[PDB]
Amino acid sequence: ANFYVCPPPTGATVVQFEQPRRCPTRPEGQNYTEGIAVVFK
Amino acid sequence: PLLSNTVERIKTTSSIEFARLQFTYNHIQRHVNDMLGRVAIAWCELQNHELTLWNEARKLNPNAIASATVGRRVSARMLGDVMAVSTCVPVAADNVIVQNSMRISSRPGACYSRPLVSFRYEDQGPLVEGQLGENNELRLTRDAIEPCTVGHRRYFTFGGGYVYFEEYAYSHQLSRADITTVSTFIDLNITMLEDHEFVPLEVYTRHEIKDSGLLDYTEV
Amino acid sequence: RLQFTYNHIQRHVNDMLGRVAIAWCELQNHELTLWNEARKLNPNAIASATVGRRVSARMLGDVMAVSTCVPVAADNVIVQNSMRISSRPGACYSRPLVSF
Amino acid sequence: SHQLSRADITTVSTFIDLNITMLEDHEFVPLEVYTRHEIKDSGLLDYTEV
Amino acid sequence: SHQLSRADITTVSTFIDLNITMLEDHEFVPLEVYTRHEIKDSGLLDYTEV
Repeated sequence: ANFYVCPPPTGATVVQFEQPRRCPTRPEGQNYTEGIAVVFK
Repeated sequence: PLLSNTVERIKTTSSIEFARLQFTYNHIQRHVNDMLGRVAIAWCELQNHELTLWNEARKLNPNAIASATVGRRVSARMLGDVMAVSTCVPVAADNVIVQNSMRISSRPGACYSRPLVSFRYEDQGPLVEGQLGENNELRLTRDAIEPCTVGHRRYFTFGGGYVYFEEYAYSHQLSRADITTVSTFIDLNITMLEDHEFVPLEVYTRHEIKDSGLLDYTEV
Repeated sequence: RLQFTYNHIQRHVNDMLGRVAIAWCELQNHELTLWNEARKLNPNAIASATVGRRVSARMLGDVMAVSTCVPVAADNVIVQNSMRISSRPGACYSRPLVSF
Repeated sequence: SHQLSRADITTVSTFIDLNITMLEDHEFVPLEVYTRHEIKDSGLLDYTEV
Repeated sequence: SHQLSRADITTVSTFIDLNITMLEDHEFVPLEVYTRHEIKDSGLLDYTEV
């Protein structure tokens, strides 16, 4: 609860919003090959 | 491999737990990475999408937007396609006095739409007249004037609470809790995973397996 | 080995989800100001969406007076054909006139 | 008066940051407290060899 | 002039999509390299049966 008093602004300080970023893209995804297998011990 | 129409002796380990652990880890990792990448993509898109609303909010009320974006309480004015900004100074709560009446004693039919205030910069400074503002801010020029209308009840921010004005006359102060609040936040509840402990557990120990034999040559 | 796997996954999830929660918090606290400005333009819509039901409202400074509206059936509303003012040519209505 | 580059003017962030990183790949190597050869050798005497 | 159904007018999306997919239920079966029996039979001679 602290009040504020503010002088009228001037062009001394200029600021702008950021431009949009580029969003990351999904990974390609692993390329899986089907098959039938036998495991020997 | 299948496609849709569209000299040395090898030693094998006795335990296969590593492969099962690898499968579990890979499955969990794939799921969490996919989902969290999707969430990151959605966050980036949402922020890029909300920039559009900000582009207009900077026009509707430059002071609030400058205060929330720059990082400190400042006053700004739009000066083309940019904002001219200025850092402005605090004033103690106890050094502010509100005048009882907002009525203009010299001009009937014109009433101040905001409460008139008297503030001093320091505890021993001179008295300065001015106009109250929004979110506890002080305006030096008294320009907010409107035609006087019957049925005038108003609330205004003051310190940590409100001041309520009846018929262009001082009525009383109110605590913040005195007025019911509607929620402007969407709730999101996350709880962490609890820490767990795995104890040594075996179906059969070495000694039980050794004892399973009917005769032992060594003991005999 | 199970301890290791569980721990590793636990750190990762409990970090990232906490980050998501924090970001949600900041997003809401950052959108509150856009609410604070949009409420001035069409207070009825913001009051209706925030309070929880279709409500009419009007600002009283830094607060807003609130009143719930009365439902009216769809079939009990009839729209007049013309917005023309029969006594003042050159003046027209902007929104359809109705009888309910 | 003149022209200016975009970099010439200070910018404040209008964006909220969410730094989610990925979970790393891991390898589970074969781990054994005792090989079966060690368990067999634990015995004092073996009928076959004797 | 007339009335129109809502679907008759082109609708543009003002929503951001998030496609969260659930983790599917899985089952682990009992799997082992060599059973307790196979290890017992691996010996060349057994004193008890001999």
